[PDB]
Amino acid sequence: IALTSKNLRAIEKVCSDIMKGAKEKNLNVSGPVRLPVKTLRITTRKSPCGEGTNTWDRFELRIYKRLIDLYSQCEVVTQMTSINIDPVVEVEVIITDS
Amino acid sequence: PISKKRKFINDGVFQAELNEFLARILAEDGYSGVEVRIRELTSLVQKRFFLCAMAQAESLRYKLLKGLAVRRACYGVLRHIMESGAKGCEVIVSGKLRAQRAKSMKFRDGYLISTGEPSKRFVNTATRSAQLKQGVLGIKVKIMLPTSILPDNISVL
Amino acid sequence: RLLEPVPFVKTNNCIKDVDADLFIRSYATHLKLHNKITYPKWCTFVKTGKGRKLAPLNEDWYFIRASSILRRLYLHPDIGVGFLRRQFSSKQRRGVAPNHTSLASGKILRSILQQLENLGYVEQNPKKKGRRLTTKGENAINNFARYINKKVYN
Amino acid sequence: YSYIPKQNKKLIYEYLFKEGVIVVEKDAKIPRHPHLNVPNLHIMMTLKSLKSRNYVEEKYNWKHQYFILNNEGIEYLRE
Amino acid sequence: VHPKKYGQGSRQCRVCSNKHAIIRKYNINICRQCFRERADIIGFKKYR
Amino acid sequence: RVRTKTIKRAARQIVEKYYAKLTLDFQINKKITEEVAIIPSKRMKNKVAGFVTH
Amino acid sequence: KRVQTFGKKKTAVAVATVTNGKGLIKLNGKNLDLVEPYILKTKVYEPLWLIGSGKLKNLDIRIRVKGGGQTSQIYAIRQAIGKGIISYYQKYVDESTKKELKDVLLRYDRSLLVGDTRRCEPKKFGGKGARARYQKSY
RNA sequence: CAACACGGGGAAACUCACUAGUUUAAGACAUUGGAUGGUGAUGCAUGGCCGUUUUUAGUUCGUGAAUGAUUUGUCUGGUUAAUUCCGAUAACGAACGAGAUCUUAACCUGCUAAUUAGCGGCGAGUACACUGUACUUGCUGCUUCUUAGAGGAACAUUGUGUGUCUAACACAAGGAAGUUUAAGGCAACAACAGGUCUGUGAUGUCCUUAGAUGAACUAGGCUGCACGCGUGCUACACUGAUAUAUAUAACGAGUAAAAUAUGCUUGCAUACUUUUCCUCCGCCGAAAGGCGUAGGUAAUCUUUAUCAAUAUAUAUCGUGAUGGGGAUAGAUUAUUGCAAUUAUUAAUCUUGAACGAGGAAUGCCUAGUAAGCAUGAUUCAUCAGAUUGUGCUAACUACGUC
Repeated sequence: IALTSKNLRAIEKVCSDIMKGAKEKNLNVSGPVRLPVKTLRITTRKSPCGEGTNTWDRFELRIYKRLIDLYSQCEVVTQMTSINIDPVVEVEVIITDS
Repeated sequence: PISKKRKFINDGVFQAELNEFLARILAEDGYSGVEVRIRELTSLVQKRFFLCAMAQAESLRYKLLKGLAVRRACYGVLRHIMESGAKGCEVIVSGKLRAQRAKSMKFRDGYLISTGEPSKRFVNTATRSAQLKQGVLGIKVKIMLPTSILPDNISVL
Repeated sequence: RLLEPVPFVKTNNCIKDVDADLFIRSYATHLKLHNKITYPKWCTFVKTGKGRKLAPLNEDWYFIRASSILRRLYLHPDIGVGFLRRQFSSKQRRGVAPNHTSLASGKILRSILQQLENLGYVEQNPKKKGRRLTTKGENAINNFARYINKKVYN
Repeated sequence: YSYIPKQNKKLIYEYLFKEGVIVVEKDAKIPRHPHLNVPNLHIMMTLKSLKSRNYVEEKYNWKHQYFILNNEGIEYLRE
Repeated sequence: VHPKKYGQGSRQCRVCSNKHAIIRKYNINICRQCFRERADIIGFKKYR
Repeated sequence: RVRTKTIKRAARQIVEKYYAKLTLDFQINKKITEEVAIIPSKRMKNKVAGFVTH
Repeated sequence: KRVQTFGKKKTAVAVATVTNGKGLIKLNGKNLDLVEPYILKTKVYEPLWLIGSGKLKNLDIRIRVKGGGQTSQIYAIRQAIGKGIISYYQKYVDESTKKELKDVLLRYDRSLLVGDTRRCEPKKFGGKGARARYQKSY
């Protein structure tokens, strides 16, 4: 199960909750793998008309990807993930062996 | 499908477009952000896809439009913010002030920090353009509210 | 320098025993002796990069380039044409502008690669993409490596 | 010729009446429109006429107009 | 009318329809003068 | 180097209400200061621990 | 069987893997010989000579180096060799002997034991360099 | 200063506000009034946003006290990154700024973790010569390296000098780090008639609004050249060029039109399938490039456990404007685009200028910096001698003073 957000706190919170949830229904999980951070990097001149000093600032929109994965049937993992979510975290499920 | 970088930025643009649209309409009570009177707003948004600083600033610009004297109006708005539990507030009105030479007037009370991450986290700001017949006046309201944890204490019983 | 009093145990069997340049020049001389390859035609009029603006000056160059290709093949068995172009890449003088990188001549590289495939010392893998050496190619390189290793030793 | 776009005008009024709101691009330079068959020029001209006669209220944002239909326009179209 | 599926007149700011200074990075079509207003609400943070 | 009024303010409150708690060692004073006072940053808490040790 | 230690200058990182063996030393796909510049070869032979090769012939060494350029990599390799010698002598030989050995190395220099602290200062607007500016004029 | 590679303003058209000219209603509302649009006039009417003042260290209030403006606090002195602290002190108590504070990078995790990262383990070969070394194909206990979270770690620690012996400084030792560990982000009080109404559906007034100063179309122009100044690039060579060879890196970035088919006379009419951004790979092309197709919504494929160039090695010049140098010019075949001509851009051959180390002047810089060498991104239908990042090669010289 892959968890994406641009909200740092919300992805972090949900990860601990889904792990806690997994042990409740005693599922076999691999420990959460935090995937390389993707940044939307914008280098902007501060002056709006470009007059005066050559002032530049670097803006970052940093998107968080994380993976936790499970050896289970599809039905338990999909039902548990579907109930446990918080709205700003975008979740995708990945199918696994019996 | 599209990349995560594209997806989240397009979401950001949509959120931005909605927020500026909401802010232009805004009257009685502050807008709530995206859902992830109301009938009309919902219907427009579905069609497209198929106390606080901004409120106080908007209230103040409304009083200015009503033609009231600046000192009484600004103090009243500042007072309501301080009284309702702000630990600082700063209000600036820039432009004519019904004169032929432009000027500004600042009305600040409380501590009103400008520095470090407590300022960025806990100071909320709003800018409003007030149209008269001599042109346009700029209102800036800034409210400090740290009331997560407070910036300065030595924390002993 | 040419003979060294090393503080460690060398392998004495493979391409990392021998100096890369000495291997390339010696093996190229062996390839010429053998009569393994020919230019052909169009390859007579080359320059390795566009900005070189001279023929390769050391006269034994074609066999050297071929030999250099064979050493890289032993190192990486996943190689294709673009890898050779980048490997042999250099800077290109832009005149009244700073230098920038420019890929080596691709037809001569393709010609050597294909000709070696036809002569059986390299083999295209279409699944798990790229030319590798054949075991016969590897054995010949290892035999030459042992021969050179013997020559440095005595 | 200039043309008078009576069929388009009537269709736009029907669309307006049914919905009670309309969300469209302000510009008329581009012809093709994606949410209804009629080109953008027809919609812009008709909305301008409706705005002056005040059957519709504009809110506006980023070259979209955000028009809400008043009660008087509902009464006119029905009969 | 003249072909504009390429070149300067094919593109303009989403916010204000500017004919110059458009940031096309990450394919959002906003001019820098607009962008500094909205970058916080779009999501961007600054550090350097 | 030098230490500010806030660092001094916390240190001054210490000793006044915790005179006999302190010891010569800096690490134990760091623990005592952390136990007595909630200081939000490690750098700031270490600085206060340092000044209390001074 | 096997112990691992490392070296780090600038971008470069060299991990050195020290196994029980017979005196082979490797650098990724290469023998230790194939450094190329005589000066920088001599720098990585240096700690081997300061201990003596008759104290190193019961172990085989393979090193894996990623990042940086040649001069930075050779210092990372020398650190990795230093720490490699030391980790074998702590894990297989004798901790007191390892401290004695570490002292000899350390007196010679601290550079193999503790890596270079230098790291790049990032470019700013208004000049090619970090602090340096394009020419001012009047 | 704080103009002059500045207007993110790298202009064939579009662009453009200009010039030569051509069009149009998209003129709401009730002939006509009336207004709607305007990179029009006005930044010395203005809003916003930014530059400066000033990135140094400054500013203010409450109460008390000293015709009044005012002053004190907010200071003889010590000390400091610093109105930082001590200390004295008609003041005592504050608030802002400073500092603290946010993002990296530095060190340490017998803790947190293994996917789309590695390692071992083990089957299978090919070499070496083994009850081990080297190299590739098949399967699957470790987490050091790769990634990314939480948490630790420096406080002037200890010693010794100097110091109100306080605040604190100096030296040595310890230590990953001792200057606040290094770099940014951050940006008071109050201004300037600083810049921008050529970004805005921010905007007053004034102009304009039908042989329009609006929208749009066709050329031409923004770059022409007796001449003057900025800023960069390339050079002026043997500590080098020339030809071969060895070594190696980090940041990135990667969704309404084309093709194919049918009916009619290149053109017209219609359908339908996918082309669309990165390019591996395989053939063909000196070279540019062409054709065939694969993998990629991305730690996975392009491609980055290897993508670079100076370095450095062997050769060739043997020092002579020289084979340094590539101005200036001619013939080409390509690539993008409707259009390439005022060399668009590209390569091949040829053409082979100045420049002999730079006056008066003046720039930047103290440690991975300065300098040299590259290279990603931005504009982009098309293009770096630009800007902005990123790496590598790794100096000198004080280490202070007015």
